Amino acid sequence: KYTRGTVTAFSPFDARADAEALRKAMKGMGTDEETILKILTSRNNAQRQEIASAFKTLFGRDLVDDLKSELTGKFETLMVSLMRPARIFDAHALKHAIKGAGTNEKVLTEILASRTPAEVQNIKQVYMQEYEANLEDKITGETSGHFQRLLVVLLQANRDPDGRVDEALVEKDAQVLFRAGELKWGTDEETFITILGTRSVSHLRRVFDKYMTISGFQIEETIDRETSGDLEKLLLAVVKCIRSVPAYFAETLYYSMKGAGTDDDTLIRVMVSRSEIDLLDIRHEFRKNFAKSLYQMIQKDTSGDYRKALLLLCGGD
Ligand SMILES: [Zn+2]
Ligand SMILES: [Zn+2]
Repeated sequence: KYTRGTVTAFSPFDARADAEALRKAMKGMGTDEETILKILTSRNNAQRQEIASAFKTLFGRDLVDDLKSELTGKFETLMVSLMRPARIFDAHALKHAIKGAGTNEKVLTEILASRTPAEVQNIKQVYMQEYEANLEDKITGETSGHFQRLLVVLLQANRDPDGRVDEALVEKDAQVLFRAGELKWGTDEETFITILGTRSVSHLRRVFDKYMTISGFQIEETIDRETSGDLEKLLLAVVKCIRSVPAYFAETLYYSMKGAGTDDDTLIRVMVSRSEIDLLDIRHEFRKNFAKSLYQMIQKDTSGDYRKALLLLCGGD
């Protein structure tokens, strides 16, 4: 339900003033990252668009082009993302994820498993308007099997809305799932895809709790964390998001920095795409579910301008 983001409109807003600052910072002989990141992070997406607008109206130049022309590395990637209109992010994220050789079966999961129905019907529309193609097809072209079917079920954005309680059905679903969730999720997929894919959230939250009574343990148990295939990966992403989306992203952020190296891509995708929706909740979850500070982690795992930004989007100290 209701959640807080980390980025909220800036006041007193002045696109033009902001536009010249960025220009001044980028123009001339040197590049003043400090100012740029202090501006893009404290200004929300709807404001970066206006800033971008003023920027051109005053200089005949293209703000985003100009940013890509002066910035580099991750700080560049971060900065350019926070600028990407909030309306095409997923569509664009999805395009560069199904484009060319090698398919990001993970970005497809994250997005299609976390976005809302309104948000998804939007993705589909954007993808056509901007790229002039069909997300479904472009999806069914790089996907196959039950994985694809589940991916497609989600794409429809027709999950059953929340409502009264059908105790009968909750027992039915729990059981039905359980059997197939003991067969290592390989026997009769069509049916658990239907249940996990379309039932209301309030309903599934409930099937989860009963299935806990039928098997003696949670459902995320049956599915191997890292191992398994894209389906299990998606089955697991669906369940996580039904329970608590913020919990889902805090876990994704956790694994993004834990271990060998750091999956900066995801870190950048998560931190941005959530900045104005639930990042402030994700932050609270992280701690509660990991006995560790999300901020301090980003703090101790990155550096430079790249870091200064992130830590702000993270909510500062
Ligand atoms: Zn691109
Ligand atoms: Zn708390």
